[PDB]
Amino acid sequence: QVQLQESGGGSVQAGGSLRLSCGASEYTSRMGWFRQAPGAEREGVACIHRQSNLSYYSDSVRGRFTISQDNAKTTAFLLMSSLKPEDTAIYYCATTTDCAAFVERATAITAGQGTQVTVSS
Amino acid sequence: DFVGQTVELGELRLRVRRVLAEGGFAFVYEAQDVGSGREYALKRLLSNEEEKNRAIIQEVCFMKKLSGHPNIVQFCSAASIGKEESDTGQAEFLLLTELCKGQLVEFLKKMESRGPLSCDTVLKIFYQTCRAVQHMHRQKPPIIHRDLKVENLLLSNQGTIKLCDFGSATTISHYPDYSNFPIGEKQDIWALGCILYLLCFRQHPFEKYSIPPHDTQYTVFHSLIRAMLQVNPEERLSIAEVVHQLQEIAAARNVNPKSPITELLE
Ligand SMILES: O=C1Nc2ccccc2/C1=C1/Nc2ccccc2/C1=N\OCC[C@@H](O)CO
Repeated sequence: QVQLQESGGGSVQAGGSLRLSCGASEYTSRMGWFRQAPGAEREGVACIHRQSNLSYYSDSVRGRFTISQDNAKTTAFLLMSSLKPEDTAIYYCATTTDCAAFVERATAITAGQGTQVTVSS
Repeated sequence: DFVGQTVELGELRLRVRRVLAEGGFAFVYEAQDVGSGREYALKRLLSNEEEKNRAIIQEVCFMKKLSGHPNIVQFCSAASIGKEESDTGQAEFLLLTELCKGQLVEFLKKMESRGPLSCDTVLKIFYQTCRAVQHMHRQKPPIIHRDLKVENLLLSNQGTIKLCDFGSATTISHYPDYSNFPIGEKQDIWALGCILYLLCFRQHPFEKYSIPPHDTQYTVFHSLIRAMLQVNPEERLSIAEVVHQLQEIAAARNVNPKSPITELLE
């Protein structure tokens, strides 16, 4: 298994911004984040295809989040703006074979331990 | 000498108006239901071999299954005659479907003399082609097309793309009604990549490839072409990945990509 290293998250006031980052111990073609709110299904949020730099978002977060990566293709970054209570969840970094499937189902190869994100109004 | 005849096909009585297309295995004809006046495409496939029988019947089964999608020709009926009963001395398979307005290339030829294809029109052509392929890949098990090329695509009377050639398609038989393994879908995406390149640049990317360095018209597609022509099939995009990006491109250009491609109809 690839080893993932997660940072960022925590608490923020509604309408604010947080950034998550995630480092992989080796190259993979695709990296993303899914989240899980209480009682809810896993929800694919954002995913990047490294060689193409193409990026995929769920309907819930498109226009507010931006996923990007480092030049060395070892790390992904998630910038979350205009945050709302709906975005309170544990956010888990993940690798996947398919970003569109990932954004729709959160089907993953391997997943990190997660970070808490809480948004207060 | 098949045109002129009126042919029974179930309770349909169809007059064979003319030849639309030919080739190796089959002929395609325009036909008209004598009673109702309704029009169809009728594909007649002739067979002297059991192996061809299997190929032909498999193509029809694929057409039955995939019918019902906006971008696949609508299956209407099919029928056969054993060799004992036909004026060929051969097995006869008849396939009846919706009649389309023409082959896509014919319309591309005519647009060719009005400038390069508008990026919007390339987007509509390709999105609709990709939606058809996604419909095959979504089946459980996935149906793999294996011979995607622009010549095989049609344009319907309503100006939308229709995939019609399922004679090379394959899948797994007797699939339990768990596996999430790639089984050939990625070859389909490669073929699609070549179509997108072709539609933009009016040539095939191979006879390594090269997107024209100073193209500022089809720039919006450049990264998707490269992504669909990854040598490595695991790195190559799935059809869901391709379609997702095609919708984002569409949104960016304020285009409805499912709409009739009426620029091809003038
Ligand atoms: O309307 C149509 N429904 C179909 C179902 C199966 C196969 C062909 C067709 C078809 C066609 N309508 C037209 C109209 C003008 C010229 C060709 C043509 C057609 N099919 O042509 C078959 C060639 C294609 O399979 C190339 O590989």
